[PDB]
Amino acid sequence: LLLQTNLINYVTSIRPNIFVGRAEGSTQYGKWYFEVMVDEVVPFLTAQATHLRVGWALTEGYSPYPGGGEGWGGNGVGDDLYSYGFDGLHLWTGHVARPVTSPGQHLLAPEDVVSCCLDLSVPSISFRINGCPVQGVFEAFNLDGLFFPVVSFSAGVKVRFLLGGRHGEFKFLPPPGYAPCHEAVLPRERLRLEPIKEYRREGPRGPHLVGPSRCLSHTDFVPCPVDTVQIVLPPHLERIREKLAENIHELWALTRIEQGWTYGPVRDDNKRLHPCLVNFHSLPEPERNYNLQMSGETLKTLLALGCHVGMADEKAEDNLKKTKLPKTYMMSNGYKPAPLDLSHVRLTPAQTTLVDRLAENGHNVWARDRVAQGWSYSAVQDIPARRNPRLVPYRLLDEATKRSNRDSLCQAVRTLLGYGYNIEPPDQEPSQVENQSRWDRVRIFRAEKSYTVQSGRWYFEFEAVTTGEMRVGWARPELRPDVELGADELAYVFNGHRGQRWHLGSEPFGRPWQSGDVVGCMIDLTENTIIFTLNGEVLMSDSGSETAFREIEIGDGFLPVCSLGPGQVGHLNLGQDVSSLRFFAICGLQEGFEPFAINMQRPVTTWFSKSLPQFEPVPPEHPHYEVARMDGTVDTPPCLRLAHRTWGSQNSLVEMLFLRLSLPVQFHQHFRCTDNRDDPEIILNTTTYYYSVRVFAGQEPSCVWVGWVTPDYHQHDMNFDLSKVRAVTVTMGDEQGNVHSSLKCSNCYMVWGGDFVSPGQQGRISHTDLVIGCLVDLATGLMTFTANGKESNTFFQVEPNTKLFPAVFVLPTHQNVIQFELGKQKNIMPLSAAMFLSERKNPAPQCPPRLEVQMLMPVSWSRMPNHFLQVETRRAGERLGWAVQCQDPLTMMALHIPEENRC
Amino acid sequence: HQFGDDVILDDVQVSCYRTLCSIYSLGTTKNTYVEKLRPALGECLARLAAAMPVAFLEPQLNEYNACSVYTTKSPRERAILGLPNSVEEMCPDIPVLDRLMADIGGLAESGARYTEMPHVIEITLPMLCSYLPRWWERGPEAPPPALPAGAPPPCTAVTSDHLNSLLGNILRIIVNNLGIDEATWMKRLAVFAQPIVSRARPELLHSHFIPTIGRLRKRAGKVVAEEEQLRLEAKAEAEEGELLVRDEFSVLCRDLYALYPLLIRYVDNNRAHWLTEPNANAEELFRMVGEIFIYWSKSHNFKREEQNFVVQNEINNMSFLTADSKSKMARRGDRYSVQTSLIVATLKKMLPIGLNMCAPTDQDLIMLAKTRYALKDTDEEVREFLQNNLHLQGKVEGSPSLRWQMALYRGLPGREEDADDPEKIVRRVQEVSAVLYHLEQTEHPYKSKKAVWHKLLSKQRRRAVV
Repeated sequence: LLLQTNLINYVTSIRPNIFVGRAEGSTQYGKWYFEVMVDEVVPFLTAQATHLRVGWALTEGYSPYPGGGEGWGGNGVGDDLYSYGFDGLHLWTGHVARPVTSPGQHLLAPEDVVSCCLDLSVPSISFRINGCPVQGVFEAFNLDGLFFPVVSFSAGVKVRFLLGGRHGEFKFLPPPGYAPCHEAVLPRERLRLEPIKEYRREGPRGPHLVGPSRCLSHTDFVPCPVDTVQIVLPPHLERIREKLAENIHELWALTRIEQGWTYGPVRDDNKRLHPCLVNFHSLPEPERNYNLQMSGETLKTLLALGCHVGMADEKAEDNLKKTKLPKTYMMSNGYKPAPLDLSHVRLTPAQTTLVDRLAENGHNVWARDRVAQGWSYSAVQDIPARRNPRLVPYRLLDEATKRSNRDSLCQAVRTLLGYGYNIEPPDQEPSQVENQSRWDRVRIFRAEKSYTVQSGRWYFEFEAVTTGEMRVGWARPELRPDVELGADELAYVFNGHRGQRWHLGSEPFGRPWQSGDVVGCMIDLTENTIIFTLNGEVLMSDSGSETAFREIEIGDGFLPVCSLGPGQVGHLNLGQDVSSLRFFAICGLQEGFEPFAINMQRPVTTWFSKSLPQFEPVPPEHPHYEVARMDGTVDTPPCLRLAHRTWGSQNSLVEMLFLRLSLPVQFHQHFRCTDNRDDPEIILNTTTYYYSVRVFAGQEPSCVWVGWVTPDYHQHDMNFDLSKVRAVTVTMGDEQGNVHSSLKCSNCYMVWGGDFVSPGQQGRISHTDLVIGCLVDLATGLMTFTANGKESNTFFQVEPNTKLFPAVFVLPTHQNVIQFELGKQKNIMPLSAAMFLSERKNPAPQCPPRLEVQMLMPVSWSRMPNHFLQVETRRAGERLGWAVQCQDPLTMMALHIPEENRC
Repeated sequence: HQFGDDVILDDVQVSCYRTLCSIYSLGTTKNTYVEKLRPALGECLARLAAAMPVAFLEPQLNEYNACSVYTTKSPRERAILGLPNSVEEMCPDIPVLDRLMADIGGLAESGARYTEMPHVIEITLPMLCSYLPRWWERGPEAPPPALPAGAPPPCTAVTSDHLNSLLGNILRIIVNNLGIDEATWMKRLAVFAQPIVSRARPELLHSHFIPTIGRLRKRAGKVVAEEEQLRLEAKAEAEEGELLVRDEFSVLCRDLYALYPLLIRYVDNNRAHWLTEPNANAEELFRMVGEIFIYWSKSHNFKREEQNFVVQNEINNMSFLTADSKSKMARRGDRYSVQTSLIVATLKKMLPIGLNMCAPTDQDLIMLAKTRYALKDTDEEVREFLQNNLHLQGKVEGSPSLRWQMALYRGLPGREEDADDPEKIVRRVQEVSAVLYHLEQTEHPYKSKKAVWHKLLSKQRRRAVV
């Protein structure tokens, strides 16, 4: 009942920039291997034991934020359903430690090597300690994203990532078919050690606030060339196919010359030789067998993309000027293939965009084909293993290869134009990336409400390290993290990406910043004005206005605020040290403005928008959703009914709604070893509890999911499906096979109403109401479901001491959606008995005030720690690998909510 | 939109050359008809110079320019369409930049009036004001990216020295033609000269700006003295001489609205340095503008003639103040306003200098001097009052704000504690207090409804007034 307090260490996670995954058509290898060597570990630098865990994590959901989190904090590898870790004695997943047997069991110590293997086909994650097997495996986990190696640690640790080759040297041989993780570094990037989802770093002058990162997806590696299968080619295109093919052969031969290959009987890169280059006819057929389809694909794509192709001059199509290589240049053969003259051909800029586009497609087709052949990506080239350093879709490709590919293609296009086949490019079309979720795109930082000012003349500065989307200004204390800054009446801000002022909408103002530009935000509460300066110059509207905003109402007050978009870095100086202010003297001093923190001993405390979704009570004044507490009758039980306030109206909000009840039911610590009147003895000695959900007529059951959620459900998915539920299987066996145990862990346990709707797609709308019942035995860990009094096949088994909240996920199609019915069946107790100790023996259903409907809210304010763990990352050497060190302790006082198991 | 290098290439260059060279030829012709036409001709010429991609004043280096017909076209072309075969001969009458700049400097040092060099003021100088910047961008002193800077030689040779010399010569011309009754060309010369003031060097302040504003301030003082005398003696004669002083105010305000718009830009580009490293010349200029603004606030005739000048001459003033954003292109009250007035705007812009003069402690003395000026005491009166109340200087020990403010005062290099003296403090407080008090009056005059024009009573009795 009462809130609990204890002191906990801060824990940080460090990963290499290796990202591996599995997708259909992906160019990416499944099996991977890495090692971690421990150099120095302090077991108890503080009262709380030192934290060290090694394993894998998933990009989309592994967001361990400093300080508070699930349970008692210290979130790291295995404290979520997105991470899988090993501490020496346990395997960690879902914030649960499961003992695992190894020879010489002991918590990770110095001179210990942990070998982590990931096989994405099964999928499975396996460990070895000092060359000895770990008798436990993670398997059957979700593959919705990319996997990266990760170590979570508190202070008192020195460790070394060993990734193979140069970037570490393995102490134990990788198992067969498992690639070193150093082979996964992408062409455009270099190997490094980085934090995960950081909203803060250090810099020269001070801390830099960091926006959300833009991250890759397992689908990005899948090449997606445009379809060209269902088309028809004109006879002139079919005939030009072969000539264009042989021509690109000879151009390949020419380029290969200029690199320096001469005539060879064998093709190899070391051999310094090129066979095909004798004559543009003498080229071996197999090269033609590969590249005739390539040549045809060029034209087929020209058709698919909408380019208009005709004949301009049959005379040039027949006769062509031929550029002959200089006779000064020599060839073993004595004949050098002479290509068409490029000089008599000029290409418009639109042709260049077409070249970029067709290069995209050609590379993707080649990639995708090699993939079907079985090829994969690898920073290191091995042809026998079918590993290539280029087998990645064009976008991720390196600028050098990319450039070679444009040049080859543009010469080919100029060759076609010399043939005289006229090509007219179509108009360009716009597209939207949709890389991130709207909530995850923008982070807002503000000062704490304690610092709210209702009077005076205040100054503060914001340096823009990037030139992208960032907004700086003044916000009201009740600013919502969810809304974009300035869209509402709660913020007056300047956006220098476009030169805009935002308050209840956007208006042009001032000019965009450049990199390093400093925006000075000034507020006068005596004249009720807001002023912005850029490097000492007062920004003006499209008028003589020196004020961005006027006639401001003081109200509650104002606070400094900033918003950073993805890939953005800012530096907010509130003037604690006046000497650090670069333009205050130029503007603000003589005007009288004072720094926001002129005489503050400690730095201003900040809060940031945390995109971790959490369950919050449904607001009574919510415009769209209404919750009604219905008193129980003799015929009906107590109920909590949901209604759509704004249904059937423009401005209505129709989107997925994730709801739970405020209180959990907790399973027993120890599970037991194996008319319509309740029997007293049975109902008083039973451990079975019941609730139900009534889906009203007009609400599509296919849009409804019913069941339970653990207190670690943070998945806010508009495109929700039971396939998206996090799941994992922990399997423990003897040294050889002999599986002793196999446990399935999931945060969500539910049933789909589409599984209970009888097949009635005809007249799909049903006048009837669907009553799904949920039953739990708190002594066996068994969960079952009923459709309309008919037992469903779905069943779940959960471990003891588990907490579960009644939960409903629904997409409204009606103004009356669902009804939590807190009742009972015959000889089954209601949820009140389980939730409340005083009612443990009272079958009478009842819904006290504490029980209430909570709705998932994607974003929430979170306090930024005053100090942050200092982590040293380096490359010790080629053999030693990459070194991570944390030596200085940090502690936080944690407030723990028991029913929610968070801090 | 920087389209010239793509538009005016082959025959458009020929047409623009012909237009340019004819318009320049006009200089020789002296006639009544030309006089009225030279403004528009010079404006068109200026816009042509800004757009025209070749450097016709620097032909010897045209070989390096690619947006030139002579480079683009073969010599076998340029013969079919009769061309001189040399860029210099395209129209030789127009002199080179060196010769033209030298002639301008010679006229300025000679003291030539508008009548001797009218072609220049109305046609030539606007063309240079559009030529020099565009070619300073492409010449040395330009921001060089590595490869663009190292590869083709710059066609032009324009540097900031050219622009500074031109600005100084223009200022010299204005001062030479300062008192004349008819100087309609000044408004246009200012708008054309504004762009080149950004490159202006610091020395220009002492060399040109201080004497100009000093002479103009002295003239204003004399005219207000005559006004005071004419009020001292109040007869039907007082109607006479008032016309004279209003004429003096009109010509004076014309000179001011010519000179100030350039100064505003110079201040906006040197205020940061003048505030970081204090500048005595900047402080003196602040004193000058403060005296002029004080005369403006005190004199009824001065203000009304300023308004009349502005409204008849269609001076924007909002263009002068907001030109930076505009240049970068990224009702009677609307036509004229007190806040839009250059007299107030320049003073507001340079006020930070005067407040930097004042140390934070002197704020109490400033407030007292403001009260005394509201009592309408004289400058010497406020000086002796602050001399006798000097002990009352503010103390840091009482408030923490003064501590860091005074720390910054130390941080200023020029400032030394031992330099501060009672006479300096009293003078400084006098100046700043007078300026701030008169500025308060200007900001919130309450002059509104002094002559109500709602005319609600007349809308009521509309039939009765008729």
